[PDB]
Amino acid sequence: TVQQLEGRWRLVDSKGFDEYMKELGVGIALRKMGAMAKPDCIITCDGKNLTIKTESTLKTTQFSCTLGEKFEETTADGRKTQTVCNFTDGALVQHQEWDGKESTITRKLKDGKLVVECVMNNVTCTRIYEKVE
Repeated sequence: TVQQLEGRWRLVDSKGFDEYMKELGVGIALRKMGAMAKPDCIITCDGKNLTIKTESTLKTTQFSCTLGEKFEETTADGRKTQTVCNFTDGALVQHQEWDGKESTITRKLKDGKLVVECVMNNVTCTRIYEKVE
């Protein structure tokens, strides 16, 4: 089930991500950092607490997301979000709530790559991450 999404997952593609970091609320130096750093997303499960480490070549953030429940996330930029995390047989939706504003992060398995299709409301990013094993 969720162990199809586990491992070190290394960033290659990020189409839509300039427009999505603009619509989130990300400053221009943080937008340059997030695009140039090239993140490795490391997923590993205890049961409901799913450990997600973002290793980028510039900044870093690590969190255990409670699967079928909300938690307080702190973003790599600075914003803090009330985040409900749900796996629907293939797709992990991380639903990020702050100040009446949602960001929806759909991490799903396509051809042995973790394809992260995010949407704020209208504005999207499609990020392709490859398995390091």
